[PDB]
Amino acid sequence: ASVKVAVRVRPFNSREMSRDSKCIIQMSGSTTTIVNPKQPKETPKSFSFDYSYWSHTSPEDINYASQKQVYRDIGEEMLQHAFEGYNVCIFAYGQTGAGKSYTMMGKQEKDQQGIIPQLCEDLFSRINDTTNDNMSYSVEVSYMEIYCERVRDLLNPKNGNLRVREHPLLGPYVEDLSKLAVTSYNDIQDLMDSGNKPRTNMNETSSRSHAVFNIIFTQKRHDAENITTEKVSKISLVDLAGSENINKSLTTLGKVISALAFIPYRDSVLTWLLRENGNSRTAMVAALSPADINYDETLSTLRYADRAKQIRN
Ligand SMILES: Nc1ncnc2c1ncn2[C@@H]1O[C@H](COP(=O)(O)OP(=O)(O)O)[C@@H](O)[C@H]1O
Repeated sequence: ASVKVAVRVRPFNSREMSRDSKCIIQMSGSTTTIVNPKQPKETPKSFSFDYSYWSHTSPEDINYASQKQVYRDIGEEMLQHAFEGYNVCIFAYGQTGAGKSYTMMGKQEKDQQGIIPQLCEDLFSRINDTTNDNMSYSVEVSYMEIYCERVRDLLNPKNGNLRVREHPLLGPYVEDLSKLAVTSYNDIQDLMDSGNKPRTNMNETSSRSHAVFNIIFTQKRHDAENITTEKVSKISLVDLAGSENINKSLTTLGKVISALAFIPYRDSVLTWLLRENGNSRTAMVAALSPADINYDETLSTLRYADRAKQIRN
C-alpha cells in the first residue's frame, strides 16, 4: 500500500550544547510540532505522521523511543512484508548529524543496534526457527555507497566507479557490485562493519554520500507431489546523504519524492537505482535535530516527510 513515514528527534550533540541551544521540537501522539526560535511569535506549526518518535531525553526516561521500539513498528514490519514476498525499502532522510546513521545502523553495544542490524538478526531468527523441511532460504547481501553519482562497493574495496546500468528487461543495477551469500546473522554482521568504515571538508564519513544496503531474500518451498515454489524479495535499507561534493542525488530526490501516488528518475544514480522503491513497500524515517539552531533544516525535512507520506508506491 502507501508509504509509511516516521520521524525522530535525537538528543543534543556537542555543537548544540556548546551553543546552549534550546529544544524546538515537541511531540505528542503521532504528531510532532516545531517552534520558530528567531520568531517565537509565529504559531508553532505541527505535522502529523505514522510515527513521531521522541528520543530527545534518554533510555532512562520512560517516554523515550528506543531503537528497539522504532524497529518493531517499521523494521519488524518490513521484514514481515519481505517474507510476504514483497519488495521493501527503508531510507533514513535528514540533515547531517540528524540521526540517520544511528537510526539505520546505530551502535554495536548497549542494545543500540539500529534498524538494519535488527532486521538482519530478525531475518535469520525467523529463518532458523523454520521447522517445515519443505522450506529452504537464500540470503545474498550487497552494500554500496553512492558518493556524488559514483557508486562504490563497500564489500569489495579491493577495486571503482562501478557503472549503474539498466537491464533491458530487469531494470537498473550497479554492474560488478558484489552480492555475497550469507548463512547466518554473524556472517552478515561482519560484512556490515567491514563495509561500514568503508564509506568515503567536514570530518569522518562524507556528509554527502548515500549508502545502500540491499538483501535479496529468496524463499524456496518444496513439496512431494511436485515443483518447488520460489518467491524473492529485495530489501533496500538506505542511509541517505545530509539533506544539507555535489550529491545532487538527494536534491534530485526531492523532485522524485514529489508527485507521489513525469518523474526525472535518471537525473540521479540514487533516484534511478531505487526506481522501484514503483513496486515496493517503502518506509521513510526522517531524522530530526531538537536544536533551535536548525530551524530551517529541521522544518525542511518535516515538510519533506509530510510529502513523502503522501506517496503510495
Ligand atoms: N535516537 C538517538 N539516540 C541517541 N543518540 C542519538 C540519536 N540520534 C542521534 N544520536 C547521536 O548523534 C550522533 C550522530 O547522529 P547520526 O546518526 O550520526 O547522524 P547522521 O546520520 O545524519 O550523520 C551519534 O553519535 C549519536 O550518539
